[PDB]
Order: sequence, then structure tokens, then C-alpha cells
Amino acid sequence: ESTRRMLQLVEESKDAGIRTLVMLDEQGEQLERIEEGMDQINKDMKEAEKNLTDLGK
Amino acid sequence: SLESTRRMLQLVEESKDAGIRTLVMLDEQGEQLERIEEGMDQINKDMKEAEKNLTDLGKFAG
Amino acid sequence: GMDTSGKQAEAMALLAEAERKVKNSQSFFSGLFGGSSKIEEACEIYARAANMFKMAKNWSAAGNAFCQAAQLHLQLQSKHDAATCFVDAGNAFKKADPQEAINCLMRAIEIYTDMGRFTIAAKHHISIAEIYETELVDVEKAIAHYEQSADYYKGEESNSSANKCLLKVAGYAAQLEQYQKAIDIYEQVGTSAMDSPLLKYSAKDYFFKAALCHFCIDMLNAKLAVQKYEELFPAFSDSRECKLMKKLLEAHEEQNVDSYTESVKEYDSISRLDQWLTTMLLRIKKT
Amino acid sequence: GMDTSGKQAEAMALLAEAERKVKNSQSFFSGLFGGSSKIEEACEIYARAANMFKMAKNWSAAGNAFCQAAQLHLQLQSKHDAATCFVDAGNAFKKADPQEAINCLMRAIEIYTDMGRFTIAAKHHISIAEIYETELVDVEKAIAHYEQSADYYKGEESNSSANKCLLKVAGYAAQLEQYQKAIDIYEQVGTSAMDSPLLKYSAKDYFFKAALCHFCIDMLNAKLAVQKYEELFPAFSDSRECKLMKKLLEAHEEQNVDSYTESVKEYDSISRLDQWLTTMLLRIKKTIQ
Amino acid sequence: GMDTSGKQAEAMALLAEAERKVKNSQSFFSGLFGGSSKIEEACEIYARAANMFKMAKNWSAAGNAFCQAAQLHLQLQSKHDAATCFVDAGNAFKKADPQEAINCLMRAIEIYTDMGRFTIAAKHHISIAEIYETELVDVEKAIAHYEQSADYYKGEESNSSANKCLLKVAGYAAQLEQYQKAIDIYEQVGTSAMDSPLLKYSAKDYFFKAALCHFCIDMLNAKLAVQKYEELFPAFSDSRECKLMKKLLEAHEEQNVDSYTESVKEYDSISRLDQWLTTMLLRIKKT
Amino acid sequence: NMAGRSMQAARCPTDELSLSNCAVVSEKDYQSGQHVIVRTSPNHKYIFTLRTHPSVVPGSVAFSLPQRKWAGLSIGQEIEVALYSFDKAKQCIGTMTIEIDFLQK
Amino acid sequence: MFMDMAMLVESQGEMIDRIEYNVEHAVDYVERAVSDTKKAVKYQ
Amino acid sequence: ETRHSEIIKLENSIRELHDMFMDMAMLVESQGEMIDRIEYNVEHAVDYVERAVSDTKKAVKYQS
Repeated sequence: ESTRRMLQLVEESKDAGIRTLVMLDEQGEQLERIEEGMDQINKDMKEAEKNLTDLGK
Repeated sequence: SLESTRRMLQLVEESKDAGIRTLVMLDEQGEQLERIEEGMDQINKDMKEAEKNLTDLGKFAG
Repeated sequence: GMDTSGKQAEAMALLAEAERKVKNSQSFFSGLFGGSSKIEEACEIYARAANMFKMAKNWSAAGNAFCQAAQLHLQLQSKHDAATCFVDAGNAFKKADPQEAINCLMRAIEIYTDMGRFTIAAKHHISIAEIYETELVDVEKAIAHYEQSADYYKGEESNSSANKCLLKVAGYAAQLEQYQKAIDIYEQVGTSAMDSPLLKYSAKDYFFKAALCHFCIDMLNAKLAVQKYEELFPAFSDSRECKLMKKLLEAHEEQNVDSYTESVKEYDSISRLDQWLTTMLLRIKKT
Repeated sequence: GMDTSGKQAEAMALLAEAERKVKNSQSFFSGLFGGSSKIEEACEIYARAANMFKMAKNWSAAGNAFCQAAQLHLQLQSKHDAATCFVDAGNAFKKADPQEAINCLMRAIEIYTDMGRFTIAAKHHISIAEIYETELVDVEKAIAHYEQSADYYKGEESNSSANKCLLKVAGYAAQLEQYQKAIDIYEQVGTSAMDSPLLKYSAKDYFFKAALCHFCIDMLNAKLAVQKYEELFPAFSDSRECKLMKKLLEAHEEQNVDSYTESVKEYDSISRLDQWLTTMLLRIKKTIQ
Repeated sequence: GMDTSGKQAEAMALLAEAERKVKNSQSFFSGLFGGSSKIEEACEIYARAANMFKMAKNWSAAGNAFCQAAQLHLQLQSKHDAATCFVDAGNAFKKADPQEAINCLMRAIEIYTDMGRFTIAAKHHISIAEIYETELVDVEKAIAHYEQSADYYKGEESNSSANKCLLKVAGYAAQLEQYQKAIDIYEQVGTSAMDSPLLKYSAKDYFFKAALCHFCIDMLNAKLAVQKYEELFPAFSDSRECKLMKKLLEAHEEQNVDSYTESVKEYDSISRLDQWLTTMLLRIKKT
Repeated sequence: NMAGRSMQAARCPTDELSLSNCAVVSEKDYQSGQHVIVRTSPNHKYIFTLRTHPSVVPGSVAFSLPQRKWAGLSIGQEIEVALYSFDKAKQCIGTMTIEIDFLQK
Repeated sequence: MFMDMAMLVESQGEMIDRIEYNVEHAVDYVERAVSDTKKAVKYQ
Repeated sequence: ETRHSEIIKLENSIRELHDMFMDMAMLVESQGEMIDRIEYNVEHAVDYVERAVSDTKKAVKYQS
């Protein structure tokens, strides 16, 4: 009966690993997009504020 | 028998070590994400208030 | 609770003075034509009163305040603010009465799409589809929204979200006995997952489902389909899915119910079966 | 459907509006000199039209409009927004015409790096190499792009991404290119993982790959390399792969093709192949004479 | 190749233009009093020149330009941009010559702690400590930096972050014939993770290490420490660490060197040890 | 009809017709006693005899289970059915050898 | 440990989605803000 | 002999799990590496925006 328990729990753990893998891949996909958005906003604000300050003079 | 015992023991031990390591590691990512959340909220609030106040001042000047 | 309700009544008075601001727009703004910032702060106080209602748990009142603020703010300017107000109204309407939430979310979809941000558009499409499913019974609108969201996600090479949405669509279509689309989607997702080293384990399950769907339509062609899947993936026969399918199809050659009943009970003896698989087997094996 | 037809019709209408608007903007600047509001408004109209057109399921003209707007904006001493629009146009043309998308992506790469950002440029290099290799039958350009991406990542001490790029380059080289570069890269990556936090038990596979690559050159070099690996890494000594290598070498020593075949068959039965060791094994077996 | 040569040539030209710019700008400030825009232009030119220097694979000169821009900007009554320039110069100096990198990173830490942010200061401290460890042999400075970073992390309620630094400090203290600090850190961290559902699994391991580092002194104290730890961690006896420690104790009590060595060898066979554990066991076997 | 027209596979409407081994077709399509060629591919061509049954929908050729198993036909699929003429001086059947066994165990 | 992983990473996923929404919101808002400010400066 | 079959199945599944975690490690490490960089960028962004806005507003408000 121990062998059957081993089989069942091993397959359960395998399935949990697969779904965790899919979810982790999704998060990794999102990370790059958020990073690029941050970079774009950073550059935009820097150039905008610098140009405005230069015009102020 | 002996070979099964050896292989199962070694692989289970490796899996346990890796699992504990990743369990310890997840916390740093969690805390970093929380800190960036706080920073993003601060940025959003400050920029919104600054822009609205500047628009109000510009309207007052004009 | 009750003192906060008193401040909610004060927020109703705030809405009354916002109506006074509308009266200003009507009559006194001729001398205050430059008071555009007055309209801006009128919208601001509208939003603050709506938030006060939100704290008061007056979901309908908060949603009405949000909708009024959105309508007033969309004076051909600050479109993103209007869209945010509309989605806030929809979130407030998510509970209680969500019907108008659908229309407000559709308007927000149109506006965000006008900007061209496809990610949020697809997110809101999925939101409306799921609220439809969990509140209303219509599925065709839900399936259309799922298709549109999956197309939007696939446009930007977002394969995982589109694949999961298409898997759900295929499952729903199979529930609605449209098996060609189900088998096509299942085969596509399986072949896509197998290609990358990270998604080779799941493939088995997908194949199983596809095979079952095919076995629903043509019994004779099921053998050819399973052989094609086997040769395509040499490591498909080893897994229990292929063995169980082979047992079922070889038992169905003769009219022996006991064989399939024992096989399904034994397979369930190792793990519980979900509603989808149980219903599919019960329907298919009836004849 | 009404949506697509209306979107295309209004896209044509607004493209005509933007063309007449740029002509009238030239006329205004020559007649009234109102500043740069006209050109910026024309660029904004172009961007709106391009985005709605890319909604409209037709991509080519959307990407063309994005490129034109980016060019007109760069005409006004602005690079950041021009570079971002170039990136967007390249993404749009990815599914329309690979060559124009590649041109836009390389322009974006050069402008972005000139601004002073490298990691974004490294990601662009990786994407360019991927689009080259997936649909176009070419490797050398992909190898060079991956090498440049790895160099940029290592310059910013991004060890993981640089190591991944180097491993991919080494694998591609071993597939077609000579073994010296592959040998060196595989040995470096294997020796740089003896004390990794989570990968303390990973370098053995890389050392196995390096040993196989050595075996493709000569028998003497193969045995010397495996002996060096044995001496260098005690854990590799107790590796199943080491036993497999010794068995294969002994079987090949006496020119017993049956022994080699049965050894590889037993290895396959015990462990499924990876589609990369099988080709090397077949090439080695072909020279059993 | 050609790209690097062209970038280097135009960067030399840009440096000539920048020295011309600074000279003529100071002259024009003296003779006309034009303001301070020219200084900002010179700073931007210097930043671009440093970036181009980094492109040319000349990190030393790029860092020199970055430091020059940082000092000029902080002379212009602005520190944080100078702080970014200093950090970039330190990053550039990480390779080639890092001697000035340490000083510039220390200056960045100084300005940051003057501003107040803790996490960035701790990150710079740990980076400097890692640089010292990897490139220099003096571990006293690394220990001081790690201790300061751990204290800062603990002050900021970042227990997880402080734990890594404390563990590193304990390990290096145990390496340099110092056990009291290592023993205290080991027992403290073992006690800290007692009630955590996640870290409880690790609770045993650290304790074992402590026991092993408590045997470097004598036998009776080692027995007292191990039995005390078992009393505090009843489940500790479940693992094989307690069995191995007891075997070592009994073997050393009877001067049974051969059995002790054989047990160590078989423990290595079942699970390999690391350099720290191997050298520690060898030192223990010395007496 | 002579050249060949597309038709849809159908189930045999009656067991009695299933005992006749005739490709049952509607009255509006063909006449009883005609022999036609069913085409599914360039290589897989077979020949059936047409019998008229009221329940058959026009444009569909009904096949009993034995015919479906022998020809590998799937109900609802598309085939091309043309009129087939037997050369009475050459194609007339003189001698058959057939295998017969219990249909149901 | 696998289950604890699953749940923790699920929480992380939810909150990363939230922060992504917020960052995109901020990006668009600041873009519109700079556009309006430059137009106002041009008016002067 | 059935025990041999079941232990072979166990070997296959256990090797699969080992390789799965082997993969997992690098992915999560890369995620953390990206996280640190985004943290640096956001902190720099907020710091610069705050100081620049404060300084310029103070300069433009007190000149009148």
C-alpha cells in the first residue's frame, strides 16, 4: 500500500510543479513589460523636466 | 534493493536542499516587490498633486 | 457605521453643492468663463463624495457618483481620467447591480482601445467575460469576448495568456458540443507546449483531451488519430493516458460494459476525476 | 464587419488629413511662423491613426505611419520618443515584413545605446537574433548578435543573461561551427558553477557536453580530457555519465560496434534522449570503420 | 572593431569640445555673467562623453569622466545627480582598477546616508564587502562592512535581508579561528526561525553546525550543547545529524579514529560535504 | 449522375435494407438496380448497388455498418458517386468465393 | 513546501498585476501632463 | 517483477521532478535579478522627480 501512496503523491507533486511552472512563466512575461514601461516613463519625465527648466531660463 | 535505496536517498536529499533554498529565496523577491509598490504609490500621488497644483497656478497666472 | 453614515449624508450635501456648481456653469459662468479649474475641482469633489459613499457601503450611490463624475469629466479632455472613472464605477457595480457595469466596461474598452493599449483592453474583456459567466448564463457572448481577448493577447506575442484563454474556450465549446474547434485548439496548444523544453510535461494531458473529443465524433478515425499522436510523440504510449485510451477503445470493439466500467473505476482508484471528464465519459459511453 | 471597414475608412481619412496638415504646416511656417505646434499636432494625429489602424487588423500601413511619425519627430531634435516609435513600428512589422522590422529595430538599437542604455539594447539584439533564426535560415548573424548581447550584459555584470547567451552561442557553434570555441565556452560555464547556490549539482551536465565535444576530435584527446575532468571534479567521478563515457570509450577501443550500439540503447532506455546527444553519437558511430 | 575605433575617435573629439566648453564658459561667465546654463550643458556633455567612453571599452577613462561630472555637479549645488554619477563611476571601475571604485562608492554611501535612505546604503556596503572578498584577501574590512550592513538591515525591520549578512559574518568568523561570534549568530538564527512554517525546515541544519563548532573546544561542552539543543528541538533527533554527532562523540571518547573516519567517509558517500565542513572535520580529527 | 456528383454519407435507414447490401439512395436521385462507384480518394474506389428508400434525404448515400467498415466511410463525410456500367460480357459474375461467419458472438 | 510555494507565488502574481496596472496608469498620465504643459508654454 | 516495473515508474517520475527543479532555479534567479534592477530604476526615478519638482516649484514661486 506504501507503493500506491508513493505513486499518487509523486504524480500530485508533478502536476503542482507543472502548474507552478506555467504561472512562473506568466510572471516572467509580465516582468519585462513592466520594466520597459518604467524605462519609458523615466526617459519621458527626464527629458520633459529638463526641457522645461531650460526654457524657464 | 541497495541501488534503489541509494538512488532514491540521494535524489530526495538533493530535492530537499533545493526546495529549502528556494523557500528561503522567495522572501527577498516578495519584500522587493512590496517596496516597489510603496514607491510607485508615492510617485503617483506626488506627481498627480504636483501637476494639478501647477495647472491651477497656470490658470491663476492667465 | 452611523457617524460615517452622517458623513455620507454630508457627502450627499457635497453632491448638492456640486449641483450648485452645475448651476454656476449654467448661469454664473458667463462672468466666470475662465473658471475651468472650478469645473475641475467640481469633478474632484464629486470623486471625493463618491469615495465617501464607497466607505459608507452605498454601492449604488457610489457608482452613480462615479458615473456622473465620469460624464462631467469627459469634456473632450482628460480621456484617461474618464476611462478610469468608468472602470471605478464598474468595480463599484461589480457587486449588487453589475448590468450597467457591462456597459461602462464596454465604454472603457472602447476608450482604452482608442488609445491603443491592448493589454488593459484584453484584461477588461476577460473581466466582462468572467462576470458574465459567474452572474449570467449566456455563454456565446462570453466565448466571443474570450476570442477577442485571446486575439488581442496573441497580437503582441503573449502566447501563454492566449493559450489558456483558448483552452477555456475549447472546453466550453466541447460542453456546447462543438468538437472540431476543441480538437483544433487542444492540438495547437499541445504542439506549442511540446516545442519548448519547459512545457513538455503538460502535453500528455492535452493530447488525452483532444483524443477524447475526436473519439466522440468518429470511432474508427480514433485509432488513426491515436496512432498519429503516438508516432508524433514516442513518449506518449508510456504515459497512462495512452494505455487507458487503448484499453477503452479495444474494449469498445465488443459490447461489454463491465470492461469499461472496471477500467474507469480503476483509473479513478488512483485519482479523483473532475466534472468535465466524468460527464464526457458518461455521455460518450452511453452508446 | 462594420468595425473593421469603418476603422479602415477613418484611417484613410485621417491619413489624408495628416498629409494635408503637414503641407498646410509648411505653408503656415512660411506664412505665419506659428512655431512647432503644427508639426507636433500632425505627429500626434499620425500616431493616433497608426494605433487605430493596427487595431484594424491591417499592420503594414500602421507600421509605415509609425515610422513616418518617428522620422518627423526626430526631425525636431527629439530621439527618445522617435526611438520608442521605431521599436513599436518594428514590433508591428514583425508580422508584416521582416526586413523593415529589422531595419527599425537596429535603428532603435543604435539610438537607444547612443542615449546611454545597454540592457535594453541587449534585449533588442536578442530579439533580432531570435527573429532571424526562427523564420530566416541563418545562424552566423544570430551568433554575432547573441555574442554582442552577452558582451553588453557582462559589461553590466548581468551574469545570468550573459551566461545564457554564451551557452546558446556555444550550442549553436557545436552544432555547426568548430569545437574549440564550444569546448572553451562549455568548460568555462562548467567550471563557473561548482559553488552556485542552487546549481551546485549542475556543472556535471556541462562537463559531460564538453567531454563529448572533445571525443568528436580524437581518441587520445578524448581520454586525456576525461581524465582531466576526473582529476578536476571528484563529484564527476561518481557520475553515471562518467561510467557511460568509459564504457563507450572501451567499446570503441576494440572496434565492437555491437557494444557501442547496446550501450547507447541501454542509456536511451534508462534515460530518454535529448535530440542533441543522439546526433553526436550517430556521427561518432559512423566513423567506427 | 571599426565601431569601437569610431566611437573612441569621436569621443576624443567630444572631450576636446568639452574642455573648450568649460574654458570658454568660465571665460564668458567672468566677462558677461550669463548665468549657469553653460555649466549644465558642460555637465551633460561630460555625461555623454563618459557613456561613449564606456562604449569604446575604456572603463577607466569613462569612470574618470563620470567622477569629473559628479564633482562639477556637486560644485553646482546638487548632490543626488552627482550621487548617480559617482555610482556609475564605481560601476565602471568595478573592472580594471577598482581601488578608486571603493572610495567613490564610499562617497556615494556618505551622500546617501546624509540624505537618509538605508536600503541603498546597505546595498553599497554589501557590494563593497563582496569586492573586498573577491579581489582582496583582507577579511577584516569585509567583516566590518557585512556587520554594518546586517545592522542596517535589522534596523529597517528587514529580518530576511539581515539574516544573510549575519550568516556570512558567522561563517567568516568561524573560518578565522573565532567561534564565539559564530556560535552566537548560529544559535540566534536557529532560534529565530523556530515558529516560521517555512524556515522551520532549516532550523535543524544551523543547530547542527553550531554543535560542530561547539566541539572545537572540548567534549563535555559539546555534549551539553547538543543535549540542550535536542531539548529545545525534540524533533532534532529525528534527523541523522544527531546520530552522526553522537557517533563522533563516542568514537573520539574511546580514541577510535578508524571508525570515526569510516563513518565520515560513508556520510560523504551518502551525501557529499563542502569545503567548510570537510576542513572543519579534518581540524576536529587533528585531536 | 454519369460523370459523378458529390454526396454525403448516411446511415442505413432500415435493418431490412441493411440485409440487402445496397447503397440506399433517395428516389429523387437514382433508380433501383443501378450500380454506382463511390470515390473517396484517387486509389480508394468501390462500387455499390442503389436501392430506393423513402427516408433517404436527396444527395446522401446511405451505407449499412458492414459497408462503412469495409470502405472506412464516416457518416457525414463527402464522397463522389458516379454511375458505373458493368460489361455483361466481361464483368458478369461467374463464380464467387466468400467468407461467412456469425455476425454476433 | 510545493503547496506553500504555489500560494505565495499566487499572491505575488496578484500584486504584480496590480502594480503593473498602476505603473501604466502613471505613464499615460505623465505623458498627457507633459503634452498639456508644453502646449501651455507655447501659448505664452 | 511488478515491483521492478513500479520502481522504474518511480525512477522516471523522480528524475522528471529533479530536472523540473533544476530548470526552476535559473528562472527564479533571473526573476530576482530583474527585480533588483527595476528597484534601482524606480528609486532613482522617484528621487530625481521629487527633488527636481520641489526645487523648480520653489524657484518659480518665490521669484514674484
